Amino acid sequence: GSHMLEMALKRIQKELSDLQRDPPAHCSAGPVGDDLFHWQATIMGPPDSAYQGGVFFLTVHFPTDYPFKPPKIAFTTKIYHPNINSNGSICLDILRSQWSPALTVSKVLLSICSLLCDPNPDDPLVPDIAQIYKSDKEKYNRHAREWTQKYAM
Amino acid sequence: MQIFVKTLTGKTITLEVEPSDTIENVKAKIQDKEGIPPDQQRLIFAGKQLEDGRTLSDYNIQKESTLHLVLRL
Repeated sequence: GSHMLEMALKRIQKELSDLQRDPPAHCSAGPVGDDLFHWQATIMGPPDSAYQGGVFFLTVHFPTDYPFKPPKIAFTTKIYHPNINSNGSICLDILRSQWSPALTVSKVLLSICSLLCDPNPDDPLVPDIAQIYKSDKEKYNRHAREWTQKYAM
Repeated sequence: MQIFVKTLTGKTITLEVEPSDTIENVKAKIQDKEGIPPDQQRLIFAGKQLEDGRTLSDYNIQKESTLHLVLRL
């Protein structure tokens, strides 16, 4: 309690303070309102990818023992991708077993941007989309762009 | 007060504003400096989509805050 959540709150504050002093190009993020444990963030469709032009919204939920356990990050915007599902769950190592205190929310959003550029079709949350990525990359890129025009612009 | 606007290229724009200025007013200032039409601009502040008709104060944007600018296509 007290001490655990003070350390987390000190750390969340430090990450927020760093975002304000040195705003990053790949995302923007901050508290929804009063509660420092609940943020929202945006990601820009990376320029080279089929998601270009789109703005994708996520929620970020810090646990009480942050940063020793990872935040919970989920898309709220619909996105066509093998490693992200209907509910906006994201298959990414560093959000589970590979989590380290050295990572920040900003670095995680960066890695998620890498996931949009270079999907991982061998660990698929959505097998259907994964099979399309594997056996017809042109169809995949078309549908990705279609969903980006439909939901993220 | 001053606020900053980050763009997709990495460039930062600097704007002189008041807390009562509407998002429209800020889009107008951006047009002046960069020539991007307001109807093409999407502004974001710390994860939140900024809409027309609301003030900087309504979104708790403060001295030296930094918004992000995206374009519609």
